[PDB]
Amino acid sequence: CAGFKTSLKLPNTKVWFTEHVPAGKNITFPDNHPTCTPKSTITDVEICRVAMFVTTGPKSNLTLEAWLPSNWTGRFLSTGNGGMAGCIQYDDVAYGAGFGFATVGANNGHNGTSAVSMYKNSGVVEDYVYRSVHTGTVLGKELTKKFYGKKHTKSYYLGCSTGGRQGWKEAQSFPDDFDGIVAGAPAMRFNGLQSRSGSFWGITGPPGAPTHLSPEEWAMVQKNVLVQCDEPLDGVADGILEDPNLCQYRPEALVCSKGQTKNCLTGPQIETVRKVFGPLYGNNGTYIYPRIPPGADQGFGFAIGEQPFPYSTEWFQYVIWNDTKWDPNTIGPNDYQKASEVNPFNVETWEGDLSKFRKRGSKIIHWHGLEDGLISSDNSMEYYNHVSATMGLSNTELDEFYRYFRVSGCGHCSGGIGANRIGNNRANLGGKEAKNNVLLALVKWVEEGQAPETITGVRYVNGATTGKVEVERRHCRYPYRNVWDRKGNYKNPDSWKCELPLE
Ligand SMILES: *[C@@H]1O[C@H](CO)[C@@H](O[C@@H]2O[C@H](CO)[C@@H](O[C@@H]3O[C@H](CO[C@H]4O[C@H](CO[C@H]5O[C@H](CO)[C@@H](O)[C@H](O)[C@@H]5O[C@H]5O[C@H](CO)[C@@H](O)[C@H](O)[C@@H]5O)[C@@H](O)[C@H](O[C@H]5O[C@H](CO)[C@@H](O)[C@H](O)[C@@H]5O)[C@@H]4O)[C@@H](O)[C@H](O[C@H]4O[C@H](CO)[C@@H](O)[C@H](O)[C@@H]4O[C@H]4O[C@H](CO)[C@@H](O)[C@H](O)[C@@H]4O[C@H]4O[C@H](CO)[C@@H](O)[C@H](O)[C@@H]4O)[C@@H]3O)[C@H](O)[C@H]2NC(C)=O)[C@H](O)[C@H]1NC(C)=O
Ligand SMILES: *[C@@H]1O[C@H](CO)[C@@H](O[C@@H]2O[C@H](CO)[C@@H](O[C@@H]3O[C@H](CO[C@H]4O[C@H](CO[C@H]5O[C@H](CO)[C@@H](O)[C@H](O)[C@@H]5O[C@H]5O[C@H](CO)[C@@H](O)[C@H](O)[C@@H]5O)[C@@H](O)[C@H](O)[C@@H]4O)[C@@H](O)[C@H](O)[C@@H]3O)[C@H](O)[C@H]2NC(C)=O)[C@H](O)[C@H]1NC(C)=O
Ligand SMILES: *[C@@H]1O[C@H](CO)[C@@H](O)[C@H](O)[C@H]1NC(C)=O
Ligand SMILES: O=C(O)/C=C/c1ccc(O)cc1
Ligand SMILES: [Ca+2]
Repeated sequence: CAGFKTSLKLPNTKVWFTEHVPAGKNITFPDNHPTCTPKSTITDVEICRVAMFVTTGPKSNLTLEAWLPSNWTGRFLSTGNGGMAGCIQYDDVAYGAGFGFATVGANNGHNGTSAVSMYKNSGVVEDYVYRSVHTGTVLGKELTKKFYGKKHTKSYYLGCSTGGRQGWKEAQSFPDDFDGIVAGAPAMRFNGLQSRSGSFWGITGPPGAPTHLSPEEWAMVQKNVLVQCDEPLDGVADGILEDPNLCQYRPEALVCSKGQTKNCLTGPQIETVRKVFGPLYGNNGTYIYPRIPPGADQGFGFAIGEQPFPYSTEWFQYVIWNDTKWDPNTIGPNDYQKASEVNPFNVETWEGDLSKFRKRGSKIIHWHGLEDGLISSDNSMEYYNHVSATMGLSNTELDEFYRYFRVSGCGHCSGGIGANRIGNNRANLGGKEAKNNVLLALVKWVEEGQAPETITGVRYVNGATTGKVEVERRHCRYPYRNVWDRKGNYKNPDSWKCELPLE
């Protein structure tokens, strides 16, 4: 480990340091960009921490780390990124190491949560779109070989949001990198997601505009969504929409009457909720991106709040229009069209043809929280249906290599009020068996050939990190719907059945 510092020679790579770290230690990241998170993480197992610098071109480069466990299963795991960052997901790297995966993570080609480094620098864009995760996986596999004296057995990827788009970019365009992929809440159709996310500030206008809803007005809308769409459509008043596809919300239920001004929506605010819970279309009637589903309150206030959305604003300024003065206030169809046409390095990540991934025997667990208000879960079932149409494969054919799990009462990669903890990361960690942990479910599918039918999530007593299970639920693979039996305790998973009517 100490000596690896000098023996490890990787192409275009400077090894800064190596570091023995024992089980238990609060590893600290004093050189992490100020905007990056977290500032430390616990390793539950003993590792060699390898910190590299990798040159991807004349003015582009990664920071890559490998955390290599003393007790190695033979497995390699890549992690991925978040937002427009910029930041190694150290908690995911620790998560991986903790299960005996030799785990890598890179910073996606720049430091920090801003995409300003992308401006007039397509190599930094290229590392963001595909080249950081890919390159990290190649060198990851190389150095894993050189440290242990043999080749990894199976290659895995784990990522969420931006990291979920990165997982799909791998299945779509780098199919040999990974034998197994968990892709969470993926930021795929990425230009459409930036257009969708940017569009909300144009729809609402600023604070005090007639069209604008305060945070308290949005929470009033969400309460009225549960009145219309919760118990009436799934039979269980848990504040969780088990299948938002059945919910078409009517904001006119809240219309202000003669001289009512409080606890109600005006005409312009009703138009705003209809647009936010509606699809985005553009020039010549071209479809851009689905609605935010009703009930999806988790992370809702990031793009739909009191100021313009940073991720979309920087994309349009730095990457699409190359104009630091582009104004998020006047976003419109010409923007959505230009982003689709520029589409750097095919960051759209909307390829339907998974031939090569399927054929080599690779498996992908796709999943999305139904309570996610930052990345619409509707975009994920549109991708599944796109794959089915493009490849000419029914859901039962796709079941062989690609399953997509709709997790009710789960937010953006974690949180939410349901049985959300499916084991995609530490924050969303539940149990540690294949049936209730998506990373072990991926290992079991790749290694044993036992595909997940359902993925189990749990909520602990009082929404705590651990303890007695209060709610457990077997989340359904699309296009199955979770159906309550109308008799059993709704908190008992045995009270529910994943259903797909064929007659
Ligand atoms: C700010 O600075 C920036 C940095 O310099 C600068 O960015 C550069 O901007 C230019 C544009 O100005 C970029 O060039 C374009 O790149 C696009 C992306 O190409 C990547 O991805 C596509 C895959 O994406 C499409 O397909 C997938 C499905 O597979 C979908 O999921 C996607 O949504 C997407 O589809 C939309 O667009 C398609 C067209 O490609 C449509 O057909 C489709 O229906 C969807 O609407 C890959 O295919 C690309 O791979 C190819 O190229 C790489 C090399 O780059 C190869 O290695 C690889 O082998 C492939 O050959 C790539 O990965 C391209 O889509 C885009 O292509 C069009 O324009 C060029 C001409 O310049 C044509 O040759 C090409 O045929 C495409 O033409 C169609 O669309 C245009 C409008 O975009 C029409 O004008 C034209 O008529 C044509 O349309 C008609 O025919 C179509 C079928 O042929 C039909 O489908 C249509 O309906 C229509 O009839 C173009 O190359 C460049 O990448 C940027 N560079 C960087 C580094 O970012 C930026 O401009 C600056 N900003 C400014 C100045 O404001
Ligand atoms: C994006 O963000 C990432 C991080 O997230 C940035 O990566 C960080 O990048 C910087 C480069 O800008 C890296 O810093 C380099 O690290 C090298 C290793 O540093 C370590 O060792 C240093 C030297 O240590 C010895 O010598 C000092 C005094 O010089 C003694 O005090 C000390 O006790 C050590 O003594 C030992 O060795 C000497 C011989 O050298 C013997 O004489 C002794 O007997 C004894 O054996 C030390 O200064 C430091 O604390 C570290 O331990 C270093 O060589 C080089 O100078 C430089 O500082 C970070 O490693 C890197 N971090 C990570 C995790 O990647 C990235 O740059 C940023 N990117 C962009 C583009 O902005
Ligand atoms: C890494 O790329 C960034 C962005 O262009 C640049 O500022 C930096 O100088 C590059 N690093 C090296 C050592 O070439
Ligand atoms: O990774 C995340 O948590 C979010 C990603 C994201 C990227 C662009 C958007 O417009 C919205 C969300
Ligand atoms: Ca319900």
